[PDB]
Amino acid sequence: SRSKVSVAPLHLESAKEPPLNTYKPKEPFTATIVSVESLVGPKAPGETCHIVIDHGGNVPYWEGQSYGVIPPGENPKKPGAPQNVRLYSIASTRYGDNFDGRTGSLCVRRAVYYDPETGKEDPSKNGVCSNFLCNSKPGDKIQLTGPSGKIMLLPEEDPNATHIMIATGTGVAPFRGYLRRMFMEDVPNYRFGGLAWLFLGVANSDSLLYDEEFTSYLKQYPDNFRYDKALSREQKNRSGGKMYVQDKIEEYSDEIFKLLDGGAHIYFCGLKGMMPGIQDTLKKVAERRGESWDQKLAQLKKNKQWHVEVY
Ligand SMILES: Cc1cc2nc3c(=O)[nH]c(=O)nc-3n(C[C@H](O)[C@H](O)[C@H](O)COP(=O)(O)OP(=O)(O)OC[C@H]3O[C@@H](n4cnc5c(N)ncnc54)[C@H](O)[C@@H]3O)c2cc1C
Repeated sequence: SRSKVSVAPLHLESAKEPPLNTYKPKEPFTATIVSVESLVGPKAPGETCHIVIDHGGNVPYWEGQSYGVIPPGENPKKPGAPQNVRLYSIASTRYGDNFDGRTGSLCVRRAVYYDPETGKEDPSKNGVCSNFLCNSKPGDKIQLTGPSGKIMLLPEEDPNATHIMIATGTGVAPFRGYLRRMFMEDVPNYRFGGLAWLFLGVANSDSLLYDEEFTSYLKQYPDNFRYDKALSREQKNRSGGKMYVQDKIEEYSDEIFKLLDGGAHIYFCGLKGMMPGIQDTLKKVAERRGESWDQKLAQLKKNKQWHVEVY
């Protein structure tokens, strides 16, 4: 038959620039929720849900962009005004999880408030949008704006490029969309033959997102995909205790450096807190090799190989 899944409609490949701000906060598009499911097991430190939204083909986007969601209610402190937009990286390709160009998906972590001292939850302090999203049911309506963002657009000019993707938590979102486009979908004008390497840091095994899907690519494209995970509460003492994404990158430092020197693109997405550890690690690796990380970084920025979207 063939292994790549047919997608439609192919005219979504014809746009020359990505859509931007098609819908704005004062006049959002009203979309409809198709499904909401929890992505994590019982031991995860909090729920992360996968939400499929039907935009009916009216809010097209490119991989790596974000949708804005305006939760219902009035702005806590903007009397008579609407809630502010919250941005969520789109976790699906432009054809979406049903391969028909009508839906987009979000990967949303519930922001729950607990009294540090008493460990007591206080729902009045919970994050509004994230809980509204993971509480949704099929048929509920959502106000969408966007799409927004250009930083995380996938450079496709070289179908054989190297892409090293580093995520923590929900930062995996854009990468699920890149990888389906590279490996799962039958897109005639984009036939990937390079190397895609995904590093994913989470709390533990039960907190892994889309692991089954990424694991499958290992078995189908052993020569074009690599996947490494770091569980911060279930793995390895390196040069200090427990496992973070930086530790894994350290483990493969020579390869990574080699790839970066050859033109690889490198991407970071997820919680902003992941950045300092990573940068300390890269500096230390460079130093061991007798290189200046500062200079290398300036070069990667100049050549446009460095892509970061953290929040
Ligand atoms: C480009 C971009 C991409 C993003 N992509 C994703 C993504 O893919 N997935 C995702 O899950 N998130 C993503 N985010 C984050 C997302 O936009 C929201 O910031 C996040 O979901 C929390 O919004 P919320 O409305 O739930 O919380 P808000 O209601 O905005 O509250 C923010 C925080 O304040 C805490 N808080 C609220 N009130 C109080 C109080 N009174 N006292 C103490 N603490 C309080 C809340 O519990 C919460 O943690 C992204 C952000 C950006 C900028």
